[PDB]
Amino acid sequence: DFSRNLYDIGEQLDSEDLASLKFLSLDYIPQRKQEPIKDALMLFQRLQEKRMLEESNLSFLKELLFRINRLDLLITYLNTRKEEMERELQTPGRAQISAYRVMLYQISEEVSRSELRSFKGGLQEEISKCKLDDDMNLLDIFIEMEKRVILGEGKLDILKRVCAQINKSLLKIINDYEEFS
Amino acid sequence: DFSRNLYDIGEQLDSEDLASLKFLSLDYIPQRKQEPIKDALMLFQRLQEKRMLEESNLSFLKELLFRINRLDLLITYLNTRKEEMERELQTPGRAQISAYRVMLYQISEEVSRSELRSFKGGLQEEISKCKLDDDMNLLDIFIEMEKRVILGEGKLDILKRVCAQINKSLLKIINDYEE
Amino acid sequence: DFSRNLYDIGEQLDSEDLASLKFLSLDYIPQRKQEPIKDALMLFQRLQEKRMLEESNLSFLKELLFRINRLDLLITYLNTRKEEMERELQTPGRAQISAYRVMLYQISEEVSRSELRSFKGGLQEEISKCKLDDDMNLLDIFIEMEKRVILGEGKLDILKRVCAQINKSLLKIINDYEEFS
Amino acid sequence: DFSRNLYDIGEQLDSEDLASLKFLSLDYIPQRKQEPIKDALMLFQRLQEKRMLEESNLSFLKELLFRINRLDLLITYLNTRKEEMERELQTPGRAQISAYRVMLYQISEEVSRSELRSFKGGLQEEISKCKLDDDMNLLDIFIEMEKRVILGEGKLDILKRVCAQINKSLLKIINDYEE
Amino acid sequence: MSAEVIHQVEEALDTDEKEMLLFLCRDVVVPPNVRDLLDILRERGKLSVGDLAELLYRVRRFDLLKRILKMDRKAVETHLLRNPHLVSDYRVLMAEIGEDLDKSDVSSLIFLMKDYMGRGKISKEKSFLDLVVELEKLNLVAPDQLDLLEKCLKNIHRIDLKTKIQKYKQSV
Amino acid sequence: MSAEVIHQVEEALDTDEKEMLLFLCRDVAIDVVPPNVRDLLDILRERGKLSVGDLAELLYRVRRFDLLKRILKMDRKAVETHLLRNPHLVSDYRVLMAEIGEDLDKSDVSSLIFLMKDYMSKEKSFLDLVVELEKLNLVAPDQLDLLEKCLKNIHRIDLKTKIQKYKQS
Amino acid sequence: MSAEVIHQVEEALDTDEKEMLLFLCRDVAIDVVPPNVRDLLDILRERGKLSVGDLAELLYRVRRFDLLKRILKMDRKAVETHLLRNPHLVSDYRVLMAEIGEDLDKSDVSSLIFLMKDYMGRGSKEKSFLDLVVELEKLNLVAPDQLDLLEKCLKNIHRIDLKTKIQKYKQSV
Repeated sequence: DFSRNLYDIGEQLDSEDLASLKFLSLDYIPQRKQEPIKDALMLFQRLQEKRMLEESNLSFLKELLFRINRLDLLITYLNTRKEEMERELQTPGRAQISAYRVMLYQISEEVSRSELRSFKGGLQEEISKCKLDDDMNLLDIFIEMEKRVILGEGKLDILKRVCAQINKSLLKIINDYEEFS
Repeated sequence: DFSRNLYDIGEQLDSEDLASLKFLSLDYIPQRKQEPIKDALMLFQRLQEKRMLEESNLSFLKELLFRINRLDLLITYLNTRKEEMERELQTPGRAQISAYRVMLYQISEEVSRSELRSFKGGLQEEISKCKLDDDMNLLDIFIEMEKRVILGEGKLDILKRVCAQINKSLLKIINDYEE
Repeated sequence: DFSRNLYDIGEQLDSEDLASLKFLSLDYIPQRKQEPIKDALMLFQRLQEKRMLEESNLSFLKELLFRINRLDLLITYLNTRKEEMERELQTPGRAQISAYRVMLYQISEEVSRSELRSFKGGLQEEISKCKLDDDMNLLDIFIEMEKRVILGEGKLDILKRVCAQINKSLLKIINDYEEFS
Repeated sequence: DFSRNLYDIGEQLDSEDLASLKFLSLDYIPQRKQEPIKDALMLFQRLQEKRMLEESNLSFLKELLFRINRLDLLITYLNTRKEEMERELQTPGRAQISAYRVMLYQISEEVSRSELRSFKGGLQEEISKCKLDDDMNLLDIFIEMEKRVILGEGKLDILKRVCAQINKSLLKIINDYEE
Repeated sequence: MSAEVIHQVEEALDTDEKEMLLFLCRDVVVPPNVRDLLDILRERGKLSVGDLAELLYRVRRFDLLKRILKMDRKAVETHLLRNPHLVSDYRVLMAEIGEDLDKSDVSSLIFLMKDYMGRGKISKEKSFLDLVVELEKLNLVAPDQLDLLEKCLKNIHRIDLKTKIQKYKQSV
Repeated sequence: MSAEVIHQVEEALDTDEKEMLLFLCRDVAIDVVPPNVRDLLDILRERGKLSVGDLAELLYRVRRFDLLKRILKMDRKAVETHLLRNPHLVSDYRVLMAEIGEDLDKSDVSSLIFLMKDYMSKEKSFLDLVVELEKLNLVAPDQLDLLEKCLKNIHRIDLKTKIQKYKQS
Repeated sequence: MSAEVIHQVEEALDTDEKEMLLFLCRDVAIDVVPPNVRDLLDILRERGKLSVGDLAELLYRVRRFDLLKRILKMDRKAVETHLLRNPHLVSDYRVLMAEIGEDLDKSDVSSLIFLMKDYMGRGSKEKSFLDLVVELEKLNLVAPDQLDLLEKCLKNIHRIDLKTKIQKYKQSV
């Protein structure tokens, strides 16, 4: 029962998990199609339309669920352990999400409220004031930087500056991505 | 090829980018024709009908995309860098959007939520109450101000008063437009 | 050309402005003729048929544009200032729209979405349920009240009751019309 | 004079009011005669042919206008107040429309869009599948029910079932009519 | 004049233009069709090149004025300025009013005029010119009797056509 | 075959099923434009290409097995066996086009129209677009490259896979 | 030609294509008014102006290539080469008018009618673009050498592409 299984998996993801998934899928689901995605099943549908999600192609779904640390759902609904996912994701070529997106998500996972406000303060010179409002999380700020080509795989200078202004472990994550990918 | 490029550019624009683009195009597409525009492809079509968007006239599209700060789309789909767009739009005559429209969009980009609520409070006496509802952004307020000829190229005084009530950088933007 | 000018004025009016224009013309264009009016050119032709709109009789068009607060169109396409219109309409006899209609439109302009919802809630017992749907604005509610002779030039008490329960400025507008009548 | 008055009354009725009049006249104007009626003057002339509307017999016209809640037309063009019509129609014998028709119309006026969706959903088994499209209002569904003798003065069971599934005030209307 | 020109004109016109030509020529013996009407006008001497030009001008077929008679609007206007009119200004006014009424307006006009006339005839669908003919037969409309049509046009809010009627009335 | 069967079918189908039936039968009545489904079925009956099995196939293509049971008194396996034995009235190309049309919303159809307008009014359906292309010699059972590419370009890769599976048949 | 082919062609066309064919053939048969398209094709055949190439051109102008391949067993390039070497039945003016009509919805037609009413007279108003062009031809307001008014009106409704179409036509003559 693949369809009802997908519906059940979707019933377990909240708004934060959905925002994380939508950010992690930015390289495959464009902005216009991402805007009306209000639940996990719609994102699953958009992935099915691109053939990145089928009953015989669970790779991208397992990758998304493993990256947002929903190991319980992975073990329950897809019958997949953490060790299997590590062994699969470190084989060369089988990672469908880019390392850049994964480091951006990890940097968002390591930024608290005060660090988020400081990050918004750091980008005051390259981002409009309305795009630095309190109701925005760090991933939306990453998107807004990418829109102004100040953030990307080849444009890490401003991110590096702001993170160095904020905290050490964020810069360590940046360099760990840079060296290994 | 060309049409696929326009479709791809449109698939990256959300509803907010479409509202911004329609506001920047108010001087060329009237209200009635702008009303049913609900996606980027419709704006592209109505622009093609006015000959401002063809395979040999990417000028207005590049200008529109540059003014809404979508440098990613400019570099990716139209193969145009930021310095090129600055030199192009800073040449006399090649800027197709008016400086008044660009200053209104930039001043809208510098007003946060609380500043927008204070802005609505400031215009409580010169704009009807129903057109000052929570569901409206600053660009709609500018449209409604133009409807009552209290905002315009020659009448910036009420805007200046409200902005001085709000923030100082807004007054700086207005005066920088003044030239 | 007069027709090109009317077409240009129509291209600047959206569906809401058209609804306002049709409401202000209820005393000259009956319901049956008003129903198929879906753009400004149809209303303009209905006015031309009544001779209320000619190349040498812009009075009613200017009055309509002033009452819906489209001073931009008056100054741009009809070459008319705000002071000129307020001085013309203050001459005894030259106002072709009735004060009752203008007071209804102005009182509708001061009612927001939540206030309109409360207004619909207030009329639960004297208006049928289908005529109290969300798809109706306050001007349509005024029409529906007029159909049941609970609202009119001589019956302002129920409007008073609902508005005073809602907002003070509405009662002020009602009484200011009532005395100067 | 009289013809001008009937024409003016007709100019005040829209397509929905006209549909209401045609439904209220089902007991006097048959289907074939009702089909080409696209304005109020045609229904007025059909009544004139049956002598139910003449310069000295405005009773049925006043009843029709009262039942569709157009008291404005009654007071303006027929010089008749609400109390006059209330006192006239409740006198024994003067009611030309049947209570069944009036209760059906009143139930149609009390059903919004979502309630109409649910009502149409309830009758999925007693109406052919093409005749249950969105293009029908509640009165057309009542007509189609009467054509299949599942709705009538003695057959209120299916209407009661659907209304009880939908709303309580509809059951109240039905039971108040019955007594 | 020759029968070739008459044949060209008759086959070039459509049904509405033929009806309008017959109605306009009602003033000058009732021809059943248009070709017989043109032949009668020629046989009476009342269809020279200028008369056929006037007839084509009244039916608003300037393309036929240019292709068949090789004339333009200014020449026919000068001909009308110099010579008497074949079609009276009353007929032109009636055709002009008829050109500005849709089917609903005609039906509403029929209701009012019906109470004043009875509508004894029942046609499939009557045009404005058919109604004007039926009124003329009942002595209800005339060049000096436009009050009923004026009032009925007023009551349907077609004040522009009432103004047309009044401008005609002030030209005599 | 009798008129009562055609009547029961026409009154049972809805508007979308009627349009789909007309598009599917575009191949048999390839030179006439039936206004409604009653006329289409009447034409098929007068042309002899509307037996009980033909109407069974038509009801099968719109997946109306309830009508196959009530009107023609047939089940799924019976109609499938009839199609296994006898030639099909509607080609697999038409079935593929209908199956693709059922999986497109209005925005996807609008985007397809936008891309294809270079190769060629609003408020069109997918089947109307396929008809307008057929009249323009732009789509055929042996000419699906344009439709395949356009379905790919709107990120409906599953429909491209449908076209691939048809082409592999 | 034969009545069998004409019957197939006439019954295969739809209403819009029938109106378009009649409008396009308004020039080859100016003197007469054909009621339907079948009678029009019969008149063209009796007048000698309906060979196989002429019917091919007519089907090509209404963009009905499926009939070109099914009925006449011809391809697009064959009809194009025939038009390249032999004289055309339908002038480029009619093709231009049909092309402009193809790119106008109901709102554009209504606005064009509104602008043109001052230029023609108040005397319907629920017509197609080709009906308007016909009524203008009857009023001597549009012609192959008289496109200025239509150009101005198309410009004023912000359909500048259609003005460019008219300009290219003028640059072809």
